[PDB]
Amino acid sequence: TQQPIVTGTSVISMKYDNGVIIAADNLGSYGSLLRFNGVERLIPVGDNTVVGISGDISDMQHIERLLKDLVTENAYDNPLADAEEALEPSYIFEYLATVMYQRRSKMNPLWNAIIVAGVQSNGDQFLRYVNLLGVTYSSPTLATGFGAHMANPLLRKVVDRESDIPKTTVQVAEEAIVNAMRVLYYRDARSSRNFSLAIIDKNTGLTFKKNLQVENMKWDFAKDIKGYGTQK
Amino acid sequence: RNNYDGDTVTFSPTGRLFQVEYALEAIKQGSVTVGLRSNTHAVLVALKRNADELSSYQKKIIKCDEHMGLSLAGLAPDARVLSNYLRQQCNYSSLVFNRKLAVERAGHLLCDKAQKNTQSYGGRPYGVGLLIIGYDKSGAHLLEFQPSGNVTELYGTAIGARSQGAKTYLERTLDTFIKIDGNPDELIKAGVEAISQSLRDESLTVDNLSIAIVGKDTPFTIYDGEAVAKYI
Repeated sequence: TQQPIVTGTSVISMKYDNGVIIAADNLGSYGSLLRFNGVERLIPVGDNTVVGISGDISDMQHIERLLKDLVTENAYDNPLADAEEALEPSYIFEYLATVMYQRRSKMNPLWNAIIVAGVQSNGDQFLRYVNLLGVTYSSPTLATGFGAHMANPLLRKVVDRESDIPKTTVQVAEEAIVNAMRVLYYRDARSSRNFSLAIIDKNTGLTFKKNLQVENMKWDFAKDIKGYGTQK
Repeated sequence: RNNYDGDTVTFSPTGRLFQVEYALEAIKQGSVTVGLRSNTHAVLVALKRNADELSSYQKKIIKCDEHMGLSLAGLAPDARVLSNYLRQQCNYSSLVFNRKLAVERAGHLLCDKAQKNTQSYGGRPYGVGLLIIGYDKSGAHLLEFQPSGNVTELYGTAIGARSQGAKTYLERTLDTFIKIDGNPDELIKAGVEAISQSLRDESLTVDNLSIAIVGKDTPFTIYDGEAVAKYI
């Protein structure tokens, strides 16, 4: 029975009208020590999905290899596979849902919180959760780990329910994920300034933006705090 | 010579094995079927044969899954096995990958299934020919499975006894049934013609015809008895 040794914390995601955003800090925290820098959570799979993986970096690597063999699996025995039996986010999710459970049943849990975000080739927004209790649910907005408690309410203003999707656009959604990051940077210890942010659209395709920096920086209110409660 | 036909682990000087050609013959010894298809529907029409007229036929269509199904030609003991495994692969895809299994890949696992007993001593190449029809993402398909394991994507083919006359009906009219779409009845009309040329010393009955159809919005359905009396 594995325990987390090194862990990623927080992937945030949301739905918008023509596709989805998935984003996460880049960090492999070895507990209290911020051990590893430049660790990349977001792995493109096929070209219409990004799967983000938080939790044990040790389990992550293993999941990365399984994901790469799923792409390779689709090529094998197919005359083509870029629109014939092209790899959808949903197929990937189902392949993962089964293995996390199977492993849970053998009592060696893949210790992860996973969000699969993508778009289908049917025009359908896909965004769904799986984790190491093998629990699954579909929801319009998702977040894992610390970020569930913290950042997910904030996105829930932007989209509460599934009839405010057509009234939210790509510039606005992008804006909301970055303000969500700012907040994870401030108020979470295993969150770095470094972050990656991927936009999968069914029209624009994959945009993977790497090494963005938190901005809109508030620290200039800090000189007016003097003492702990009573101190002149 | 033919002292070499008693083992399937022995080759001939003419670069054959004898057991595999003999397994080919075994198809012919059984009933007759004609497959043909259109871009938005796939159809098998198969002759049911009975032992005597108190005997009430043999079911020649085995429904695989709700997007695939197949007909048999040759020995029945053999067919029940091959069918079972194939159904198992369609249910595996539906559970673990949330997919309707492609006709092309499914046919290809069967080719691999055939070679497992060909190589190993004991067991035999199977003595039944299968025509698999299905409707996936890449639309309608008709595959011709062979004892050898040669799998052939075709617009129309026929196997069994005196099946060369169906291929002559299908060859003349090849381009005509490709152009039919949206009308299942008319693919059935073409099939009914086809299986007429195959017969010798017989005439079609409401219980000789067994007509099997899968298409775009129609799942796999097997018509029998009083559902084949609109096209008798």
